[PDB]
Amino acid sequence: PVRVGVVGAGFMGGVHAEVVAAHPGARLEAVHDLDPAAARDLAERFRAERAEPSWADLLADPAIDLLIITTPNGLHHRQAAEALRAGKHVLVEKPLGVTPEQVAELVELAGRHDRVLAHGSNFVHSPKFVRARQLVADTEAFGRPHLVRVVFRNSGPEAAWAASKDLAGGGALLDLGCHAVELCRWLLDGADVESVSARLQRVRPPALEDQALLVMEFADGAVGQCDVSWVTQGGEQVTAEIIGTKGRVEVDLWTGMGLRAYSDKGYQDVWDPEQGWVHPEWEWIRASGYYHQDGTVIEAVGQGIPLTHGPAEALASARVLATGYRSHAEGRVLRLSGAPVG
Amino acid sequence: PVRVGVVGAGFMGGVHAEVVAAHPGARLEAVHDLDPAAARDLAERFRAERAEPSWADLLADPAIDLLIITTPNGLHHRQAAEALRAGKHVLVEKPLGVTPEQVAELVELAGRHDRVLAHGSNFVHSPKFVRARQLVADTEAFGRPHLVRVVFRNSGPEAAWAASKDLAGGGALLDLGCHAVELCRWLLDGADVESVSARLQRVRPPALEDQALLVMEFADGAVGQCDVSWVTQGGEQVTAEIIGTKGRVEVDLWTGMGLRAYSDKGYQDVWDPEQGWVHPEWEWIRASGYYHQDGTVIEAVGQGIPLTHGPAEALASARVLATGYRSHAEGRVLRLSGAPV
Amino acid sequence: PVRVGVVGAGFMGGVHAEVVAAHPGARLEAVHDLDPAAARDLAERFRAERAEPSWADLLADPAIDLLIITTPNGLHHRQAAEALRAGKHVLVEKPLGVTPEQVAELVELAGRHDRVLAHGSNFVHSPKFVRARQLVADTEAFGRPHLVRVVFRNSGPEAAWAASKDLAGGGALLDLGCHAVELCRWLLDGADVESVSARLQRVRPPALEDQALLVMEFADGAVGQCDVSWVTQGGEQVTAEIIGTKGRVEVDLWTGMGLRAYSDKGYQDVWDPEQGWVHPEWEWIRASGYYHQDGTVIEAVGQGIPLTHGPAEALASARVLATGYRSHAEGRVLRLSGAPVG
Amino acid sequence: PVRVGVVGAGFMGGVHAEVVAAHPGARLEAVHDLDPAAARDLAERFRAERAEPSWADLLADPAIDLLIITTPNGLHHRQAAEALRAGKHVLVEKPLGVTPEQVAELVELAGRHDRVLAHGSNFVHSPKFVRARQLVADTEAFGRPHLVRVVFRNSGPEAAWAASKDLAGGGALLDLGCHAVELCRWLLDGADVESVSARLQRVRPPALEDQALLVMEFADGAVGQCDVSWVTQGGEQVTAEIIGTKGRVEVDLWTGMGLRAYSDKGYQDVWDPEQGWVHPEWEWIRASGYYHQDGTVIEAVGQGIPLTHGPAEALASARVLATGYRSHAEGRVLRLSGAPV
Ligand SMILES: NC(=O)C1=CN([C@@H]2O[C@H](COP(=O)(O)OP(=O)(O)OC[C@H]3O[C@@H](n4cnc5c(N)ncnc54)[C@H](O)[C@@H]3O)[C@@H](O)[C@H]2O)C=CC1
Ligand SMILES: NC(=O)C1=CN([C@@H]2O[C@H](COP(=O)(O)OP(=O)(O)OC[C@H]3O[C@@H](n4cnc5c(N)ncnc54)[C@H](O)[C@@H]3O)[C@@H](O)[C@H]2O)C=CC1
Ligand SMILES: NC(=O)C1=CN([C@@H]2O[C@H](COP(=O)(O)OP(=O)(O)OC[C@H]3O[C@@H](n4cnc5c(N)ncnc54)[C@H](O)[C@@H]3O)[C@@H](O)[C@H]2O)C=CC1
Ligand SMILES: NC(=O)C1=CN([C@@H]2O[C@H](COP(=O)(O)OP(=O)(O)OC[C@H]3O[C@@H](n4cnc5c(N)ncnc54)[C@H](O)[C@@H]3O)[C@@H](O)[C@H]2O)C=CC1
Ligand SMILES: NC[C@H]1O[C@H](O[C@H]2[C@H](O)[C@@H](O[C@H]3O[C@H](CO)[C@@H](O)[C@H](O)[C@H]3O)[C@H](N)C[C@@H]2N)[C@H](O)[C@@H](O)[C@@H]1O
Ligand SMILES: NC[C@H]1O[C@H](O[C@H]2[C@H](O)[C@@H](O[C@H]3O[C@H](CO)[C@@H](O)[C@H](O)[C@H]3O)[C@H](N)C[C@@H]2N)[C@H](O)[C@@H](O)[C@@H]1O
Repeated sequence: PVRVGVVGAGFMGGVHAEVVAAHPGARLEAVHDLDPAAARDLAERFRAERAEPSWADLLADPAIDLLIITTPNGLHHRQAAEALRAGKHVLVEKPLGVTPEQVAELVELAGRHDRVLAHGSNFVHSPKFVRARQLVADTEAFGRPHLVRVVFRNSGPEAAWAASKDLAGGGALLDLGCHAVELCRWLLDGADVESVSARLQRVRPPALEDQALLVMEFADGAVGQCDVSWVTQGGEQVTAEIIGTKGRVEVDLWTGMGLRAYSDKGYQDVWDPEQGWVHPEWEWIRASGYYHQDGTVIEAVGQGIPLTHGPAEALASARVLATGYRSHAEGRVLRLSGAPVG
Repeated sequence: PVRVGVVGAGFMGGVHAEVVAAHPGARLEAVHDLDPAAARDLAERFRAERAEPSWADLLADPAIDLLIITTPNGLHHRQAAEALRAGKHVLVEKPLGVTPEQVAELVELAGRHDRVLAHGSNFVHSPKFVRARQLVADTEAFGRPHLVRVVFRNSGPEAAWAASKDLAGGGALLDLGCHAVELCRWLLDGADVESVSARLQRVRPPALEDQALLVMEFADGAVGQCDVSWVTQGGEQVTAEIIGTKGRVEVDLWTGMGLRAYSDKGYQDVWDPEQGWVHPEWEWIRASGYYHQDGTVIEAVGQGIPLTHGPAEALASARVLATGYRSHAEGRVLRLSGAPV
Repeated sequence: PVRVGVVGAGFMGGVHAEVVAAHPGARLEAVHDLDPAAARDLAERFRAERAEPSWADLLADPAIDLLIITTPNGLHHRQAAEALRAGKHVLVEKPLGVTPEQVAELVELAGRHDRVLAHGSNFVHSPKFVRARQLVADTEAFGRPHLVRVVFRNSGPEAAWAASKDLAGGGALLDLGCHAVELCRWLLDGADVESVSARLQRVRPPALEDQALLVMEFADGAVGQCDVSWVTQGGEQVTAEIIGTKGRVEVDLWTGMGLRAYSDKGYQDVWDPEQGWVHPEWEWIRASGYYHQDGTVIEAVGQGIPLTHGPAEALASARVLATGYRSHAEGRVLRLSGAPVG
Repeated sequence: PVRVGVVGAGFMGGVHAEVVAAHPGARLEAVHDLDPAAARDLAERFRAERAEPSWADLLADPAIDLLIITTPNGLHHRQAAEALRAGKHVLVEKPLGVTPEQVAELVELAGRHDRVLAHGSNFVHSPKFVRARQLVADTEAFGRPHLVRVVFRNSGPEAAWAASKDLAGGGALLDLGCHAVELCRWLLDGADVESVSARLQRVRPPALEDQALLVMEFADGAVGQCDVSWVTQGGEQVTAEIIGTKGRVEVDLWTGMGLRAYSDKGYQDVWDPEQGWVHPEWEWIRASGYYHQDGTVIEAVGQGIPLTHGPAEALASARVLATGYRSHAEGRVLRLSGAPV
């Protein structure tokens, strides 16, 4: 029975605490936050064994097998390292690190300490994204993939820390692009990136990028687009399309739930937009891949089943983003090494 | 740990076998079919303790707690009765019985032997339908519901038994209408039916009805339509809509998965239509309510949690359909008692 | 050059005045209203030769060839009769009459006076509805039609006269059902109705019906549903579906324009709903059939081209509705004669 | 009454012949093709005064006011120049020329002979695109536009000339991108392009580009994407999206007609895909802007109303594409001048 600690009792600590509490092979043992009242509230809401106010004590406790780190991006590296050095398995929310060297250091650490290190690429475990991938891999029907495009857009993160470079490590390219890049590479069966090209925008007034376009060229000829935004009103969008020589596949997460509703006022449990025509969500957590993700991690820890989607995939995506940031700066298409293609 | 037997190893025996194998609080203990090879196929597919070729032996086995009956409609009554008499809890695929009196007999019989009896109204446990019901029940936004329409259409059941009245008990109204009626009533929080009106069609050549429209009037003023069909090409359709004084809600099961795909050939695990633009399914079983339904039944048996959706609801729907059949015959709007309005 | 008079300078007088002013084979000659200022305003907005304040003078004027009657339903019969007796051709907005006998009287009148009588069934001239009909008539692909359903729903007519039985002649079944019935019969190539069954509701508090369902059985075996409503919020809906032994055809007028837009505030030229996700309209008048309709009528008058969709179709639909009203009262399925089927 | 000659009696000569025949202020006077039988087919189809087998005779005929040029891209320049020199007004299908200098030469040449020169940017006259532009321009609701994306994809041009560089002048970027670029600029009210960046692909075997992505940066901060493809099965796609600080607008031409149909066979007048679920078209020609475009040109010629969308816009787009081609070669983001950013 895998004894789990949640580190950061905010929004994603809550999502993970829910899926942990529901999983028969695990126990929600502890919740820790710098804000001890936020840890207590979440420990209560999901019936955790306890609130643990001390990081040091949490790490020394031999009753904890796995920590889930849901703190602000810029803390991920230090927290995960300390955790792995203390002997704990770790699931870290994306971004696993804020630079490829941060990520590489964690992977090497996890290997040295013989620990499972997993990162929070949940969409890659979304049942509807899994399906879409089988369809593209059905060569008879789809043929050879030549385009993949993944779009993540919303009206921007609300938490104050996501506005500072030291706490967030980057703007929209890092926050949403990490996911878009992973989904492109993974929809094409782990395709190798040969070049990266990107351009960033600052749409909101005075500074982190709040919208970006990043494009990858892959070994086989295919081209991937990642189009991400913190400045799109009207409801979060997560879509993908893949186009091959013979077929097409389209995926829609938030307006492909098969529910529509209309009201003047606004429905009680309905997000944003509030009023008028909306697309209410059912089982958003599962549809988004969190149950399957966390389940994989609980199994990897509980019985050394290797992860299907490892942290090496986080290194590859970190390299892509870092190169995207450079491509924007230099206004050219770059190899992952940083060299210009020409 | 609830020990489960599946009776009828065809399409729905397969669906229930999968959800049973996946449920931690249960064990797929046996599979039985008149065709012992089909039972063995399925027992293997889902790692059942055994294939049980003998109905008698299956019923006497004190290791089974619950049977799930996925045989042709006309057998449901006898099989469920024998099962309850043998001390087993029972989940019966819809229709629970072929007439209200068959259903009432089983409920009473389950009472006598102190057994859980459940019926396979899966859509009422569909996470997306549960959500749609909360939105309708959100009075400030939805206002008062005044219309509900549920549409079930497909190109018709392929099995030969579903073409015979003796084995099927009825045509599309009984087959698909039972679901549509339960969803209308349940979307409106168990609304009381005041009248029923229906017309049936025979579209494909010489005979059971192929297509039907059934309309309920409810106590509060709302009207429910159930529009069902065995003669609709182009992919199964399961949709609902609810309209209130202030809102609307629309529910779409099979073309509201957020996946589209195109090919000339046809994709390996994609149903019907085969070719051209299709809407592939993800997690169809869960989306359709089977995991939550069976879960409820496993919990009712395992730890005496009462069912949220009991077999009395199958009685209410059976009465509705029976009155719909009579409405069609007499060409008039009837009370459940059978009297004309 | 067909010289046209518009009678009733309200909403539909405005729609018709627009299409008349645009048509090269016609001239918007006069506009008449009991409210002479409403006639003047419309005469100006569309450059009519004049505002004609006198009905009698309008009818005696030998310079007018065709009157378009866009007054309240309950005036249609008397106005159209007087017009035809005076020697004028007439297009009457639906409902052409409020009972089958009103309609029959007008048809007989039009024949006696050798005049074109047309009624305002515009959807039957909607280019997208025309297409849908060819697809159903493509027997190879569609097979034999066995179901047709037409849905008209909105939040109800705003004009005061539509709330009185004397001025409106009926509630939603008459107002919206007339159109739904015509589209069902016409989508199936003028199919003969054998039985009618209907039920009406009064949803709004205290009285005319504000929602209805009417079902027709046709000669060939097919069944038609007309589902109409004055109590559906969230935007007007006009849809149809047809299902055959081999095929299906679906038509959507107001959410099948291929435009979507989102705003918090509301866009300047956008209807209802105002805010949030909307489906703005482009060329709604043409998409709805009014240009083609009126064009047919202008040609029938201008050069005795017979109407493709005649007033006999209004008699057939009037009979259907009248029988629907009776079916509701008696709670049974009736033949057009009024007899019960049994 | 504007007397019109159509030059090139293939697919677009057919489209323009239909809108010309239907326009009251014009007459379809002649149709000319290298294939005199194709010219005659079309002259008959649309009741043209005559089939004119001779280019020279067509140009000398003082009865023609306007020629519409619907020949292969590489001929546009020579044909339009000869036509303007012969005193005729000219509407040239896109691309107006194959290089910015070809386009600039024609504009200047039209000026010299005091002639209307128009190019076939039809989507910019599409009633639905015109509407989408008003919504974006509605500042209180939309706020400031910061993204525009236009997508044009199909399974590729079938004619052999469109596979040759000499006859086509370029691959998918020139063919489909010209439209996508004009729509981005025009949706943002004639926005000034500050930079261009593009990458091209060759998807189908050995060669002109099959698929491309071109991205503009605009003066105000907004970014435009043009995503074009000859290698997309499953039906032509023409869509756009615009996103502002407060709103979004989405435009869909071919799957936003409000018609769906299913058959196994295929419906008589339905394009591609043939079978299964399709989106049949109604009034495609009007929806695509051809009636309004040609109307504008007929009015410009007939009664000296200036064009709303002039050939200078074809120069701006030609510069963009030429810089996109260079961007792809050099693998960097370029100013229109050709300089790197
Ligand atoms: N996969 C996905 O879809 C999503 C991932 N995320 C990621 O999840 C992570 C957390 O996101 P949320 O929206 O922020 O939560 P958040 O802002 O709601 O809360 C973070 C919590 O961490 C606590 N905290 C801050 N620093 C701490 C420290 N050094 N030690 C212990 N506790 C600390 C705060 O008091 C707060 O309770 C982020 O890294 C973000 O990238 C966020 C949303 C969705
Ligand atoms: N909830 C839902 O959505 C659906 C429910 N159903 C229902 O499920 C039930 C089974 O339908 P399907 O699985 O489609 O049928 P099926 O034809 O796929 O299989 C029925 C099986 O029962 C076997 N059988 C026949 N007589 C038997 C006997 N005396 N004892 C044991 N087995 C016998 C047959 O050999 C066959 O394998 C029906 O009552 C039907 O109404 C069917 C489809 C969908
Ligand atoms: N085909 C279609 O889609 C539609 C048809 N309609 C129909 O069009 C007709 C008119 O509808 P609108 O919404 O009402 O216009 P409305 O209410 O806006 O105006 C009617 C006009 O008639 C004038 N008027 C009333 N009685 C008159 C009389 N005896 N003589 C001269 N003028 C008179 C009024 O002052 C007013 O200006 C109705 O019959 C309705 O059924 C209405 C909307 C859409
Ligand atoms: N606006 C739009 O949406 C579209 C525009 N186009 C454009 O329209 C133009 C024509 O394309 P399509 O009609 O698809 O071509 P097509 O291949 O259908 O026909 C072109 C015709 O020109 C004829 N021709 C060849 N050389 C000639 C000459 N020297 N003199 C006279 N005629 C000659 C050919 O025989 C052929 O009939 C192209 O410039 C293309 O870029 C094409 C498709 C869509
Ligand atoms: N206004 C709608 C929602 O906006 C925030 O939450 C969304 C999350 O932000 C969203 O995640 C995306 O957005 C976050 C902010 O950009 C990213 O840090 C994250 O990587 C991405 O998947 C989840 N998949 C869906 C959540 N509902 C907000 O935190 C929620 O409380 C709220 O329900
Ligand atoms: N709130 C949206 C609209 O509601 C009314 O107008 C609609 C009209 O009412 C609508 O017609 C339907 O509704 C009318 C009212 O029920 C019926 O009398 C008519 O037979 C039917 O086609 C038109 N086809 C489309 C019009 N936009 C209203 O008159 C308009 O000014 C307004 O644009």
